[PDB]
Amino acid sequence: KTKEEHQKEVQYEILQKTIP
Amino acid sequence: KKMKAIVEDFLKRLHIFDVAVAPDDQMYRLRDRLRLLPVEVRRLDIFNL
Amino acid sequence: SILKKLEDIKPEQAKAQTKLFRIFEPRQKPIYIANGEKERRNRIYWKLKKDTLPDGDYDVREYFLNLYDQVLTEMPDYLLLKDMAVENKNSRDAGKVVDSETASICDAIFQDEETEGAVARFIAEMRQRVQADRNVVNYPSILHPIDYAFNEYFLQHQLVEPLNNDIIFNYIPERIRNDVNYILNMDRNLPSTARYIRPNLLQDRLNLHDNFESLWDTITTSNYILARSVVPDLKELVSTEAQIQKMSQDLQLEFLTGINSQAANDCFKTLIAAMLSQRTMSLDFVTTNYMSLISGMWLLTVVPNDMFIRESLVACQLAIVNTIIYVAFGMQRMHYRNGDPQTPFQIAEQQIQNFQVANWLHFVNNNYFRQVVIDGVLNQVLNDNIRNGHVINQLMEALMQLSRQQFPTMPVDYKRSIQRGILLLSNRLGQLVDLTRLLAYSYETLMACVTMNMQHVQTLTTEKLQLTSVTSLCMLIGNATVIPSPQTLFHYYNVNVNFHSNYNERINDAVAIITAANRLNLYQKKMKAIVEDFLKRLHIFDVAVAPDDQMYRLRDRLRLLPVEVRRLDIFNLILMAMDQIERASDKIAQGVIIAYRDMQLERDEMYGYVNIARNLDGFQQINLEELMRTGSYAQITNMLLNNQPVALVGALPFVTDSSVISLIAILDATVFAQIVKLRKVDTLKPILYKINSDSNDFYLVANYDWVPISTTKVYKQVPVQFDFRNSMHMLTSNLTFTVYSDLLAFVSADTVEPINAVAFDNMRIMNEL
Amino acid sequence: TMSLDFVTTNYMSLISGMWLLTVVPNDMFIRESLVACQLAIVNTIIYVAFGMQRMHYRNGDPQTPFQIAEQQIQNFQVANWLHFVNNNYFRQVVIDGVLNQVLNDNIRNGHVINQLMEALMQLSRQQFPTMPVDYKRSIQRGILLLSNRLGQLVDLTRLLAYSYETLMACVTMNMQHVQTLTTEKLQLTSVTSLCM
Amino acid sequence: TEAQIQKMSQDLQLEFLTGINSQAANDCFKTLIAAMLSQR
Amino acid sequence: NRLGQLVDLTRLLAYSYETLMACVTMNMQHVQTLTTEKLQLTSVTSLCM
Repeated sequence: KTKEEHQKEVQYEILQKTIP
Repeated sequence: KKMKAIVEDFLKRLHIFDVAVAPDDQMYRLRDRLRLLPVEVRRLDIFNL
Repeated sequence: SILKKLEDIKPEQAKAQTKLFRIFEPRQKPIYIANGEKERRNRIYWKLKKDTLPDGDYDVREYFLNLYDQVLTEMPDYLLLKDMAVENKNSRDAGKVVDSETASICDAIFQDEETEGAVARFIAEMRQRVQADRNVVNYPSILHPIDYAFNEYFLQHQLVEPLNNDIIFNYIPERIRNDVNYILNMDRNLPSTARYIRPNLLQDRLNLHDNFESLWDTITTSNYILARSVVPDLKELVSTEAQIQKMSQDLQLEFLTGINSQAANDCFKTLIAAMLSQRTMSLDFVTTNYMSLISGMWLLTVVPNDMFIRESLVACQLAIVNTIIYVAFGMQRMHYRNGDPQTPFQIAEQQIQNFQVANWLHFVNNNYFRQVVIDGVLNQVLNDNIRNGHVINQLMEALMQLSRQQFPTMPVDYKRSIQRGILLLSNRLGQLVDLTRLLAYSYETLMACVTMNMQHVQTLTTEKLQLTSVTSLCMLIGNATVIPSPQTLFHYYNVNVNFHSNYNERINDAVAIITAANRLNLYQKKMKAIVEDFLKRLHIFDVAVAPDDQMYRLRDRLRLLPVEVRRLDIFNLILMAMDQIERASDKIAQGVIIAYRDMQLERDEMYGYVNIARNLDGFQQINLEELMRTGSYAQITNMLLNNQPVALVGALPFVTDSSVISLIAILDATVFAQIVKLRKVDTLKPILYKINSDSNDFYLVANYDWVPISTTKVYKQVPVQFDFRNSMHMLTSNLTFTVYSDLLAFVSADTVEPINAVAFDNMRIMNEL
Repeated sequence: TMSLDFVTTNYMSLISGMWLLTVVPNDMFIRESLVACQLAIVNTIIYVAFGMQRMHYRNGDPQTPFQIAEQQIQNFQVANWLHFVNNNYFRQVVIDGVLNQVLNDNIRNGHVINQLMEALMQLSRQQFPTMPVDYKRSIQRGILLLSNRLGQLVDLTRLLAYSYETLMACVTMNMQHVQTLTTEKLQLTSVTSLCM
Repeated sequence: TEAQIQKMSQDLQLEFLTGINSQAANDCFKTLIAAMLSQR
Repeated sequence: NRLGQLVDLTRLLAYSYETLMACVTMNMQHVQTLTTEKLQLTSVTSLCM
């Protein structure tokens, strides 16, 4: 699950890098 | 006069944003929105003078 | 072991093109007048950026194949145009350009005192125009027409696709959303401008399910390992010691070996995984263990025949029939020869008279799978009488009849032991019903999460499974239901789709390379290397095991499949313009023409006085490739000895000589003696005449004003002139879009209450309240 | 925009989410949370109690599952409550040239809580067929627990309405209504804590 | 040779196949061609 | 599963036989003889595979 959480954090960080 | 710099200053002076993250296409859309608005009379008259 | 190998697959990386793929770049060269003097103003023409082409037409074709491979490997998937932008210092409208080298070219042209002002003003007028209301931008670029065509083709076939929440909601396979026992949830929105990549969902085209059992068995083993990793464990098992003592009391002894929780878990996982991946299994049991026989009989009642090796099935059927069935009614025991097409159960069905037992045997005989196509994926589904678990009753009734007959021609103790075994199995009817329904639902739900075609073909490696674990599972199952965890299911689905996409991508790459190689008339390339690269890149094999013969058979199998459209058009474009790329090189020529007649030379605005023959009409064409390939020298030697016109076509390195002394003293034809003397044309080096003012020997052609006359010409084409107004283009792209990968991490699912689970028929899964 | 986070094994979470959906208009959330909560609630309480097959459903239909529930159940109390929740949306009004989104009057005075309590009490004495013993007993006793707080729930919801009115009065800039990228995590357990 | 031996052993499902080496293959090939030539 | 390799092997054998037999001067009859040469079947399998 830890790897899954890391992947989801990566995806949400990619999304968040488009929000000021 | 690169309108991107002016829009950057405008966004940064709202105190609730972060310019270094904004996307360029949305910036261009905002610029095109700004291009078509009529300016308030005081500043227009100052420019005329 | 192999679990890491099959679980460490990440989606194939989408390359981000940092700069446009360049083959041609501008170069500034001097020019001469028709008389042969410097013009004191240089002009810029086109030259290849890379000049590593070796001599020999076969090596030329090899270089072309390598170039195609490099282009396809460096393919851009999503092409950003805002990242590749350097501000031009000379655009008086403060524009921006596509590449840094484009900026360097613009600066060079803008600052050259020998150039006019119209081109400079055109340079200064370059500016990008952005139209964000339709999500389109325009950029300026300078390229050779081949490069511009390639860039346009890359631009207009991007793999992105608009993304919306409902699209991901529909990205899950249908047989998961449609069911009620699983519920999906999101926690974030998606913008209207974001894009993602669709994987490839095309079925097998190598027919690895037929006549390729080695790799097929390897893949089946890998998927079986994965399924064993994914299938959920069991929870709330009855205490082993209490069950053991209760069974011991029920049997009245004054057998039970091999009953542990680990055995039940391993049996459950192995059975489900083998069913899922179509990996056949073999059984093994002591023939004198009646309870093992009855547990195996139940196992054959649920699982169909086709998933069992003929040896194990025959042994199990023989033991069952000749230890219970004919023993019941006291008929002569059957001698089923090992190897008859008939099965022992079929003969028993054709023999016995009683109703229920014959009906149950008939059911277990012909119970085959059904092939059903759902959502473009082929699957194997059990008969509907097995999922609702009613057939188990049709089992038990028959077993109940087995408790009524007197068992003639047998001692009382044997009958007592058999009755004890059948009673112990009978009293657990509800447990068996719940276990069978759970197995059916779990198999359906899990198997609905695979996206590759499956076939029911026995493979070489066979799974080992003892029946004692099956007996333990049938005696130890309890009340708590087991539903696969959504996180594990999604992880398994992600791994499977990643594997399928990798397989399809490698298949397409190999097909494209082989098609190009066979269409470029390549025949001196050992093709096992490409197959080895493919197998290695699949990332499950070791090329140290599979030999070359299977590689060649796979190549022959693979040639048939038509290639994908994009790669086919890429090859068509790269082949249609082959000659222009090959001839424009300044390191190799295209042949030598010999006439032994006084002929004049040509005048060009890039070489001055050069010996060039634009066409080859009016002569005999001899192929240098064939000359080297077959080793013959008959026709050429006889043609040259008698001093008759000849023409040779092929790749040859050139030596440049710029001395009028060499022009007057004929030395451009004395490089043919070695062909006769050495009888080898690998190092044929024709001499390229060239006369101009740079060589400090042009005063001869000026004082006496004579027209140079030679006896040889070199098959070379003057490079095309460069015009800035034509290479200019307005590339089209998208403004900005965030590429998304690993999409399923954005959806979370909650398990339903284990008690309230519903399998398929609007009813609870387990019911032993 | 509020995302809904829950653990489905806690049926009391969905029971409290019933009140949450009744009070807050469904257009304030994202579609994923709404469809998930509706499917869970419908396939764990009501349709379980009324002897009907679990609601086969497909994500992305133009109609929310609650509409299908409304046009499939002929028990007047719960059907009326489901209809009220179905057509509960933010009301578009203009005050002094300022655009605002305000709640309906019926919830504002604290009256829908009586309807919810009556529907829950109707579900309490229901037969609840084809369900195990302890699960059904726990479900109906939790439903009784939430029903037994009628006056306090009425006071809480109308206090929320009054606070919303007072705070929204001083808002100067208009507020549109459109879905957005990010959301705020709402704790279902915290909602149950506030309700109880 | 080792890989081919492994593959043949796996495929034949052995519970014989010994005496398989490149030297033996070369000797057999030479023997066959020579016998066909000299009419042995 | 070794079709192409077997084809190449057999026709290579045929070509080698042709080339070697070309230079034979004395004629060859055909009649059975006393002795023979031991051909290893396992070696034949090795060459085939």
